[PDB]
Amino acid sequence: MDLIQAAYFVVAILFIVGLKRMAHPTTAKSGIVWAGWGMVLAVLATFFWPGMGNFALILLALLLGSVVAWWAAVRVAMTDMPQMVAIYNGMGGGAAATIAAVELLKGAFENTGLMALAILGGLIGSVAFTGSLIAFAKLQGIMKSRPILFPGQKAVNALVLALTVVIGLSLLWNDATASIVLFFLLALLFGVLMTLPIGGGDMPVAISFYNAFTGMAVGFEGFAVGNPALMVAGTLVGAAGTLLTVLMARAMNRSVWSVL
Amino acid sequence: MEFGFWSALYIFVLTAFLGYELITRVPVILHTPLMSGSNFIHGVVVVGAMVVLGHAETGLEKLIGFLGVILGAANAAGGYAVTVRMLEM
Repeated sequence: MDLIQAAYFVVAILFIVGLKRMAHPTTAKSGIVWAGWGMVLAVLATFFWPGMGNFALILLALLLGSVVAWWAAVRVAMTDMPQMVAIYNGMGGGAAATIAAVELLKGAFENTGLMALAILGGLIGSVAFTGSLIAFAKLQGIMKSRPILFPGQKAVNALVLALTVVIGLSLLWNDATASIVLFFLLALLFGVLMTLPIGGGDMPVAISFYNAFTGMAVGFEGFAVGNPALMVAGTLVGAAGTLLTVLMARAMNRSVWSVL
Repeated sequence: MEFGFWSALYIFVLTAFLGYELITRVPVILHTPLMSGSNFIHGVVVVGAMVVLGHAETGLEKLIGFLGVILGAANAAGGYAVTVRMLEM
């Protein structure tokens, strides 16, 4: 029994109710406020993490990220919400990957299952990372898009995915830096690759998909490192994100797979 | 933090059911704000990144720790702002 545990315990409940309240119109505006408290409490509680160096740089990072992000949110017009969501989601993904990357580079994983979850988180985040950045650029005009097809893409994609998974699993015996660089480059490549064939109107669904993905990404890292705030909220959002992705596809007459 | 394999497996599955169920009956009008709100909640990665950075020994480690804390923070902060705006309905 300790206080960061207590802190995260409340944090969970706070995320669960928030989401649930966001679930119904009559309670919705109520929702994020509830979540906001979770967010705050989780951030502030973790400053106490024992033996935590680099306090200066933590703060610079928090500040650069939050305020440009926050600023971008208010300055931007109301029809650019979708790419706004994409991009923040993107970051969420990357955030996931960095956890995975640093924890592997240190090498010290004394459990192969834990290590697998690290890697799995790693894979999914990066895919969402670049996936969501291509999402943004597409709706945003800077990549301007309708489905970027070419005759045998289905195979090269699945092949790249295959390779990624191979180099990935390789880390579990032999975790050499060369491999670690390769893994991420290949994942990052797949997020890009797998997004390309996706048309303009479909994007919402894709975003929900990659949202569900980042959710799982965060959860995996959580189980892996041993962090209850990640575990719960990650898996809460992966699940909800999954069902929600379905419902949006099924609302456009389309079917997810039709979308990808 | 010690969680046993089984304790974690139960935690994983239970929250997965919960997550799914909360979204069952949700009006069309609420999809995307809800998609935005969940997007926000994963921003809790930032906490995961912070703990990584604070434990980073080598210069390489420090550098990709810094980077992800930005990504984390943008996710929560940008998450929060957009969802509040979207919740003007």
